[PDB]
Amino acid sequence: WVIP
Amino acid sequence: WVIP
Amino acid sequence: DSCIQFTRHASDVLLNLNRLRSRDILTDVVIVVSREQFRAHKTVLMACSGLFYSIFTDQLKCNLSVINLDPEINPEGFCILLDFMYTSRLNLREGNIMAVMATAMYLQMEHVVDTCRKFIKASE
Amino acid sequence: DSCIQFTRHASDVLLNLNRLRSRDILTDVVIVVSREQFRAHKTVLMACSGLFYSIFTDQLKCNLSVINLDPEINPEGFCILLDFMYTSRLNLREGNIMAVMATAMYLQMEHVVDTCRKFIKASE
Ligand SMILES: N#Cc1c(Cl)ncnc1Nc1ccc2c(c1)CC(=O)N2
Ligand SMILES: N#Cc1c(Cl)ncnc1Nc1ccc2c(c1)CC(=O)N2
Ligand SMILES: [Cl-]
Ligand SMILES: [Cl-]
Ligand SMILES: [Cl-]
Ligand SMILES: [Cl-]
Repeated sequence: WVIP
Repeated sequence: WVIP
Repeated sequence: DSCIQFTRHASDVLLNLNRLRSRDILTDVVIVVSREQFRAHKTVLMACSGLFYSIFTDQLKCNLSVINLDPEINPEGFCILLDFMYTSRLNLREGNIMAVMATAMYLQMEHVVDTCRKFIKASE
Repeated sequence: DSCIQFTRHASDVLLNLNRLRSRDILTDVVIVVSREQFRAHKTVLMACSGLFYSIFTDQLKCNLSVINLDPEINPEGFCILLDFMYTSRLNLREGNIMAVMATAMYLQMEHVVDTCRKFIKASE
């Protein structure tokens, strides 16, 4: 999971 | 396009 | 093999599937979550959820145009997960995390359940 | 928005759509290319090809279960492009490049046409  |  | 790969292909396919959903193009099922209804593509649902994969591979349920979810399922939680299925983006907030996690457990979406558990553990 | 994103989601969806295709699960069209037939999902075809997007948004053609391609289309070229649609992987070879490029032009798959042009220009 990432900060897009 | 890339070499996968 | 000796194939070449187009990096953005999978993302572009998903963007177009979401565009078709938004325009109600070739949607083939309505998911009923208490008073709310959500139109979708069976193949996308199966590709994202262990529960839908089970439902639409069933010899009788594969032909249904309406699927009614358990009355305990929160419509907003379902809406957030349906958006995630079609975009890879999860709108996870303090106010919805419990509903999102419960819905993801029911839908059998392991990666979502994982980030919800991690975000909850960080706040305790 | 304040969304989080699951990097592998789009790729995982496409992998599952290819698995459904391989098992002939919820495929809703057969593409006929001279003596050969290819089962697929209309939504995936539309999401990858300008030609299929046009065909399946047509008020009459959207309901067809069989689509016959132009007799000039090479079945192997179509097979390579259909595999690319479901995997992001293009099996581009000296022996098939002309057929692949012609098929991609017909199907309106701009990125494929682009790499074919580039690979051809490098060999002249
Ligand atoms: N459609 C399809 C499909 C196929 Cl073909 N093969 C394998 N899994 C499929 N989908 C599916 C099954 C289980 C789960 C998910 C998706 C996400 C998750 O957390 N659990
Ligand atoms: N399905 C869908 C779709 C939608 Cl909804 N919006 C916009 N394009 C869509 N698909 C589509 C149209 C044109 C082309 C491609 C795909 C690849 C390419 O080279 N040309
Ligand atoms: Cl029904
Ligand atoms: Cl997930
Ligand atoms: Cl027909
Ligand atoms: Cl393309």
